[PDB]
Parts: sequence; C-alpha cells; structure tokens
Amino acid sequence: PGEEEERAFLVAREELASALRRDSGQAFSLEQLRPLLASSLPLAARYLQLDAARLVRCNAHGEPRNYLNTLSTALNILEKYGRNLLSPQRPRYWRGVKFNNPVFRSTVDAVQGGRDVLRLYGYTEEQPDGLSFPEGQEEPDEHQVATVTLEVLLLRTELSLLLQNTHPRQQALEQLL
Repeated sequence: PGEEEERAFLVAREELASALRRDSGQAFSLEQLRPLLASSLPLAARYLQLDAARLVRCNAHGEPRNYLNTLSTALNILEKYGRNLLSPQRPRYWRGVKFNNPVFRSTVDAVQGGRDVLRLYGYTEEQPDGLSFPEGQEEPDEHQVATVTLEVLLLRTELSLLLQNTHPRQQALEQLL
C-alpha cells in the first residue's frame, strides 16, 4: 500500500469531515468518496472511530443479502443522527435518544453495536430508557461528530456497493463472508 494512497486517504478524510461541518446535509459523490472507497488500505487503517470489522462480523447472521441490508438500514439512520447534530438548526430533542421508539427498534437496535455508535457521537449518559448528552456538555463536539458521521456514511456506502455487486473488492470481500 503506497505513500500516495495513504496521503490521499487522509486528505479525503479531512476534506469530507470539513465539508460535513460546513454543510451537513450535502450529498457526496462516489468520486469524492473514491480516496476512501477504492483504496488498498486495510480495514483497521480506514476506519479510525468505528470498528467496522466488528460491526459487520457481529451482525453476520444468516444470508449476506439480508444482514448487509439490515446493517445498511441501521447505518442510514445513524448517519442522519450525525448530520442532524451538525446542522445549523439541530432538531429539537437533539440531546437525547429514546430506545422506546418504533423506528429506533426496527433500525438502530436491529443491529448489535447500534447504540455504541450513538455513544461515539456524544450520547454518553445512560438514561432510564435511552442515552443523552451529559448536562454539562452544551454543544456537540463538531470534529468528533463529523469524523464519526463520515465513517458511518463510508461504511454504509461500502455495504451498498457490495449489495449492488459493484464493490471495487467485491470478489475478495465476498469470499470473507
């Protein structure tokens, strides 16, 4: 894995995290994602906040066409939590997540590790039925939220590519499953 690929990787990570801070609702192209998506960098080197290998491995129950979809659905909702925390107007209720919610039950809690991703955003205080930002913390940490959101987006993107039979490393990745 070369010097140029490693440098491109980090430049992309910083550029896209900055873009998410600047305008958290914008869509990103595959071209923008390329330096993070078609690189020869190992998994442990590409995901620095999420343990992406564990998120997949722990949920690798039954048929990949199904569990990759289940993970994608959870990641979509987790990516909206991060984009909303970065938005010039955060939704009301942004400070807390309630587990007793029908969408939450069928999405984020349909995968092992879903709640821990919310913790990485800053929802670190345990509550009777959910998680919240601690009272002493006034605002989200934009750098932390943006890097987590980008990794959630990237992993959703890779899983979507595998489901579309179009991942740059589709064959090697399918053998692993």
